Amino acid sequence: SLLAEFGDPITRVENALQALREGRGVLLLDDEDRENEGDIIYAVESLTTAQMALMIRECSGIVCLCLTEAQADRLALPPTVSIEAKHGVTTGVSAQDRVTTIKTAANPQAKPEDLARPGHVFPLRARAGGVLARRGHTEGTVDLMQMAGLQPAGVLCELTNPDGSMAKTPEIIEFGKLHNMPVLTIEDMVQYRIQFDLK
Amino acid sequence: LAEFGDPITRVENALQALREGRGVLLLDDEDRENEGDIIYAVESLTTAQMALMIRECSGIVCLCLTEAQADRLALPPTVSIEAKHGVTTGVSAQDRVTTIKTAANPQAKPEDLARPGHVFPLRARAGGVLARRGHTEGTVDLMQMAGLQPAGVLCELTNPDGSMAKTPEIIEFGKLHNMPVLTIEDMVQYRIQFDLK
Repeated sequence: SLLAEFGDPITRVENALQALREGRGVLLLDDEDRENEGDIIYAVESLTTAQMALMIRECSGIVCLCLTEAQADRLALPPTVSIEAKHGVTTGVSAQDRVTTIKTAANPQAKPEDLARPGHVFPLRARAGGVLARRGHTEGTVDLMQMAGLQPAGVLCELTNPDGSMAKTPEIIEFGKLHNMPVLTIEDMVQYRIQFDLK
Repeated sequence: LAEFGDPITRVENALQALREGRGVLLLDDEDRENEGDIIYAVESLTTAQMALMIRECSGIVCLCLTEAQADRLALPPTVSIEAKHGVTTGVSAQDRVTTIKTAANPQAKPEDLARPGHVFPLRARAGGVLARRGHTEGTVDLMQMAGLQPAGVLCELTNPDGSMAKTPEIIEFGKLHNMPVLTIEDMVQYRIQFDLK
């Protein structure tokens, strides 16, 4: 309903995947309900300091790194977890330092000793099966990267209005227009995967 | 930094701002490379103050507690907490304030909080900055020195480009927002001048 003007569910997914392939962000909701809160999602593959600075300044600041089970295992993460790059940072909290931690953690060549614990980035493991197993934003983030053909890691953070209230669907739509970020839902992603990923 | 006064004045002005319900900015010492934090008293914390921290700071807002209060909450001797009641998704400015008030309540019980959550509590060492020169200790000490509920919130100030605000930029922010700036060293010197028998 509230998103129909922006394409049917599969079209909304396709537009989001293309934005990610072009290095741009997307906005993710559970479904079309007017009371949902939403997250900015960026691909790790193309993540820049400027994107992270925007995410921190527009969102809750509790930036989460969504990883596959295999990648989290590579880092020896437990099966709140927080991480910092051991090298290449100063105090860890700046936009640039968080990007360094994120790239270090998501690198398929990473070793546990590349990271210190605790830190300022919060990694989360996506369940096997993605949104077809668990309709979480962690699964949504990793699935979008895989569906787009990108490094299977993304960052997410909750969009927060300047007055401190959380952006709901109507305010998410307006942010997506202001920043040219496609809006899609987990429900849309399920519909896409049921159509294209099943025998 | 001396635009904020001599070191004793810097402490007195910070204490008075907190008594008035306003925030302050804290650095380790006068060195130009230090990065600074906004501090607010829990006793007077508002949604608008929390909203400012989320807009201006890292967003990883920490709640600094006494050892006694952390023991009352059964916190471990990253920890995150959420109010069990009175919140929705926990992340809005209002919900974080609810969690903070619930956690800092002198009559709190462990089950008043869920874990994990969106507020990050830290235990101040007994003795405050005279035992450990951390910003957690600085926060709790300021509240005690000001005669307030001994709990405060802390978050690292950013610059508009996403870098962290260092001393020169902290000084300019304090002027713009009428927030006193002080250092841990200022606090140590003050407490040794005035807090010892």
